[PDB]
Amino acid sequence: RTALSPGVLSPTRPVPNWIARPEYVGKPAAQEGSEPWVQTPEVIEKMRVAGRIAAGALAEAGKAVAPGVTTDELDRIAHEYLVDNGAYPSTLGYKGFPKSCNTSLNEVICHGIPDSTVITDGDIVNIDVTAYIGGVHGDTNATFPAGDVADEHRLLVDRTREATMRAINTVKPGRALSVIGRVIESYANRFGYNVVRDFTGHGIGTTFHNGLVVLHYDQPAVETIMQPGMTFTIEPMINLGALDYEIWDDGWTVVTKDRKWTAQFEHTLLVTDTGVEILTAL
Ligand code: MET
Ligand SMILES: [Cl-]
Ligand SMILES: [Co+2]
Ligand SMILES: [Co+2]
Ligand code: NA
Repeated sequence: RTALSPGVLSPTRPVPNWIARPEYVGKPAAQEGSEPWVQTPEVIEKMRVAGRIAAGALAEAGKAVAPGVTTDELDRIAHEYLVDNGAYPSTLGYKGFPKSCNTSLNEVICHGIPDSTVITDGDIVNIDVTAYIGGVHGDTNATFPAGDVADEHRLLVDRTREATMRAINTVKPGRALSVIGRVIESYANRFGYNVVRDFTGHGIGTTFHNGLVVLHYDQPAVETIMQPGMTFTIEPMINLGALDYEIWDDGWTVVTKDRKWTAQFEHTLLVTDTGVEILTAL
């Protein structure tokens, strides 16, 4: 299997005018990074809607992953599901991003752009979908096997899913946020994998990325304590090889320098009065 290189994009996909756009669409930048981390009950309930829709789009696009399918096609499918459900694809026009989801194959860590790239037998394909509806965002991602995937890569996918779920299970009010990355890194190390450091989870709500950072490695110097009504993502990227990476000239696609493959899963979470709720649930 060759290393990937950039392909070419299809034209911007339309969205019905009556689906509300985020404030940033049609601007070079968004207004974000200073929003309260704790959401109102109003916003939380709206985030359940957005999260369900994003989860559905993810699942629909996932079902389409097969050898010979292009990553643009996956984007068409995600896009159409969002629009059929009255949601806007948050990534479309975000910081100029040209598509409605991110599609990251093999050595791509994250933020791949859907394009002419053809899925080859044996690939692993992350699809990352964010829905904006009712003035709020819901963000989820999963890595899917395409055709006859090697056991090594099947296990990498399955263990990254399980790392993510284990971390989710530790979310609790009154507990340090740092527990999340402790758990992920412990589980990744169990199976000799390496957790990506420079890319993190994030607070999300009325804005796509607020100032809250969720580390996916063990960093106990973080003092933040989880509180009820906080909303954020857990989205670890887990590598078979070294952490070193490059960013392509598109400014988005992040790739391992050694070209070994890497998997990711993501949910949007709520800290409740006593525990957690996965908002991006089918
Ligand atoms: C083009 S922005 C993609 C952002 C991504 N969905 C995230 O989880 O942050
Ligand atoms: Cl890193
Ligand atoms: Co995402
Ligand atoms: Co995210
Ligand atoms: Na990857």
